[PDB]
Amino acid sequence: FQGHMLFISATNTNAGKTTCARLLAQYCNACGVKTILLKPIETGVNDAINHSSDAHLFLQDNRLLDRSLTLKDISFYRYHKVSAPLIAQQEEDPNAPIDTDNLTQRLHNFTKTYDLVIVEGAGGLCVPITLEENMLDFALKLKAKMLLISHDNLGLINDCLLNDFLLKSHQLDYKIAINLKGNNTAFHSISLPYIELFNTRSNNPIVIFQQSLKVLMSFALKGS
Amino acid sequence: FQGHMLFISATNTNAGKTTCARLLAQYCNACGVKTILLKPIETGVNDAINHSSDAHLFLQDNRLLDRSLTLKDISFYRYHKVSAPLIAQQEEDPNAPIDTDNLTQRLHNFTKTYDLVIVEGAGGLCVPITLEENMLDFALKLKAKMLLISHDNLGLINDCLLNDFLLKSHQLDYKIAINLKGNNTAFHSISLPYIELFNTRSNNPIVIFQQSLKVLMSFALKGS
Ligand SMILES: [Mg+2]
Ligand SMILES: [Mg+2]
Ligand SMILES: [Mg+2]
Ligand SMILES: [Mg+2]
Repeated sequence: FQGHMLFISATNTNAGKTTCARLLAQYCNACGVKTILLKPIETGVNDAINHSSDAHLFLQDNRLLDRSLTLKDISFYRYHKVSAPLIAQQEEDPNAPIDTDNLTQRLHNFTKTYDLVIVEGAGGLCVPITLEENMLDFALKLKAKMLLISHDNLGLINDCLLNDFLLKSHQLDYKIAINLKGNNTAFHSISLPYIELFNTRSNNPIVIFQQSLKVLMSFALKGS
Repeated sequence: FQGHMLFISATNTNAGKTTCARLLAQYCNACGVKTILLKPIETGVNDAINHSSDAHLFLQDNRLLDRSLTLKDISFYRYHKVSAPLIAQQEEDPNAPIDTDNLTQRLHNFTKTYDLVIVEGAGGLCVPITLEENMLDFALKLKAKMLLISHDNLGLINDCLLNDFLLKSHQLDYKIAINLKGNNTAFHSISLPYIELFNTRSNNPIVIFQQSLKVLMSFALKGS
């Protein structure tokens, strides 16, 4: 087949999508699985002044595989506003609704040249892109598998389960992975006991990202 | 009929359930709608040393209607652990799984003496109480209407919509209300534009709690 595609969403902005995506792509590349990082939509940016956005960090990693890549090759809709993409678009670019059909074509083109195409969303699954589509809808259009990154703070149980409920209600392969900090041992006392119980009782377990690079690469590449 | 019952859940712990519940009960009581505040399950407490838990604050308000109330009349399962109730129960009281049938009876008894019985949950909708039941399941057993309090920070759109999706998928009347801080005008710039759009497109709109005391009292009391 052409390259596999993995969408990365999260419980929350700042949960760890970009960090975990970069660590996963680094691992995949080190294993000989040629992997590109894309950020098709990004808010809260000012490219004239700042070169540390998600798409910039992705570009730096990606140029280890293709020196010719530029920011516009890997990120397509970029806004100054810190808001959902739909709202930034309506305010900053009212004449140009985000075209997810076009994005689906651009992203799928990278499956020609890469074994794995990692696509970071913005915000969370329900975050609106257009009047009709949210980030989950975009992932469904892409026919990507899904990796949902969770925070490791109090309340992760609820956040993970709300996303589990939404994901299991739609027709896509997914995994939920906790982005665990190593100074955080409260996790192991407070939340982990329930993650363990849940995993005995669920066919799709919640994993810890940092323990799961091999299984997540396997997940991303499996099947058609 | 006997008194109505309103369950109060949230996007997150610390979202505002207790503050908003107390403000709603105060408003209801001031309007002649006799209203009790209950906290059947509470974690993170130490009643030997601290008298500022949710059940304590509820008790103070409630004693304006019944001097005879004590903490044990309004809160039934209390744990030291900061965790989901299921986990606190397994650790601190392994022989006594939380009995939601018993809680349903105790809570419904207050519908004899009150026009409105407000029941604050713990944690979020998906937070586990027993191996089989979460907070939403408990609310469904209670046949309560639901008020879900949202935080007013970045990411509220996603959190509200994840809860909307879960709630609209089950057979209960609900409202989602944002607990807005008055020093927060970023809300109006960043999130409100989407709340407005959503509300044009949804039969069940997301409201701002502070604007909505009358409509929420109406909601709580309507119908059977
Ligand atoms: Mg971010
Ligand atoms: Mg990011
Ligand atoms: Mg609290
Ligand atoms: Mg509370």
